[PDB]
Amino acid sequence: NNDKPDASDDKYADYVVRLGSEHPLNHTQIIELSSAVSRAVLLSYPNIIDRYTAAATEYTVIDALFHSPTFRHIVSFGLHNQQENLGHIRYTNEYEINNNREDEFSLVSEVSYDDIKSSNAQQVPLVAFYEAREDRATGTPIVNMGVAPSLFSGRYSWWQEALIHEIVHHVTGSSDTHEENKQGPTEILAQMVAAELHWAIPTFKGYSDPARVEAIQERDFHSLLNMFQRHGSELGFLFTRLATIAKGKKASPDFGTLTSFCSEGISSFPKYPDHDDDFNGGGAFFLPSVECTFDVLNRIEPVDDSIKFEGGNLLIKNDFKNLNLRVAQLSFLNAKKGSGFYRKNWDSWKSWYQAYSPYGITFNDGSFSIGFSSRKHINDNTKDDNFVKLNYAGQMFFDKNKRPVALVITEPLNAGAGWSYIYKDGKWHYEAQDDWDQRLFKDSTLSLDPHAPQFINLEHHHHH
Ligand code: NI
Ligand SMILES: [Zn+2]
Repeated sequence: NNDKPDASDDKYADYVVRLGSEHPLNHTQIIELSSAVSRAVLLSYPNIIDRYTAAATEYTVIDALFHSPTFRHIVSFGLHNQQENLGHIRYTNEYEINNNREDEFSLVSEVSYDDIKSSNAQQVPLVAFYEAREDRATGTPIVNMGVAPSLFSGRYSWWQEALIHEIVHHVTGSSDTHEENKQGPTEILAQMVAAELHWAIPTFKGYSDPARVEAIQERDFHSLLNMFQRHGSELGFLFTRLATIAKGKKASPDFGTLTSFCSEGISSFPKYPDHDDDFNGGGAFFLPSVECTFDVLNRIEPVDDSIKFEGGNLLIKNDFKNLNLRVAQLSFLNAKKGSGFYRKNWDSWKSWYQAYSPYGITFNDGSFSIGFSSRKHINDNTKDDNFVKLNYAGQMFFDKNKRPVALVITEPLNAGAGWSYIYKDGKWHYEAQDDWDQRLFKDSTLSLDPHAPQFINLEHHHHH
């Protein structure tokens, strides 16, 4: 069974989960996607109204990525089925004059606070249209939405579901339905993710139930008011930022004029999603002893132009920790800074295996090897690599696509006899019997992680 149902058919939700499950996202892919989302949200700061909505957007998407199997099926579907990539989507908080109040207001900059304060959800002068749209100039996917509500307002988890909804429209291409008592495939998909993440949301007859529409007007009206409450001392600076973004313009990328978030503290601010004991990653606006920060680029700072995911972005500092590549980064950056790479005559890294100024070795198929030392390449910021806890001259192999393959270690005896670890799913795996090349890479030269980061040793590889 595989008829592609129409984008508006409820059975299209089943079509997305059934095809997205065919290609499960490995650990390397979840780590790539989480780092791509963090970057997309950061690059969206000029269009987000405040640090609160910016943090709510990022942690909502990362929480779903980590703890919602259906969200992973949805995101996987898009990659394999010519829809949008989760990291490609940018976010806007574009407000506009309510159509029923446009006889008095001709600019967003005219509406005062008391015009919103002394109003109701149906006649509020400012409205934001939740929409999965495209920037007509560049063709980039955008998600438009209103500001995030107060954490314990009782509305926040529905705002969360509402954001996942608009993303579902991009990564699955599904549509919504007008029909009575029908939720539609996008709303079905979003509600599954919300159910898995324990997000409490209200239920209605269908997507176009008038009761549903009135409740959304209420949620978005209260979120705008909760947001104003958040900025009681900088209302002038907040309204100017709102008006700038409202006219499709880029406002401060670092929220410069807004400072009142520090006084409010972490306590009432969105929390980073829960993660494994072996996870390196944290919040954006507050840093351990907690103390708020004004540097925003530093967490998504790319390490080197040569270390990137294929067809993706350059690996950020956390990417190396989460993928067990800190020893690999140190030894690669070492040869690439020292004596460079020297081309020896062996067909591949496998053929080589079978028969100060740190150097590197390039093979005939493009693959390469790097030097490993217990003294210089076993450190405190290299210690956490899982091959270290598991169980010294080594030569770590990288395939023709510059991806990590294996790490072969030896001690000063039995010159020979040593230890071997293999790279699979963002981790190193101890393979005791040293014949693993015939029993693992049987008739192949490539790494066991086809999603692992690329360590482009020589600049010309960027062309092939
Ligand atoms: Ni794209
Ligand atoms: Zn929709």
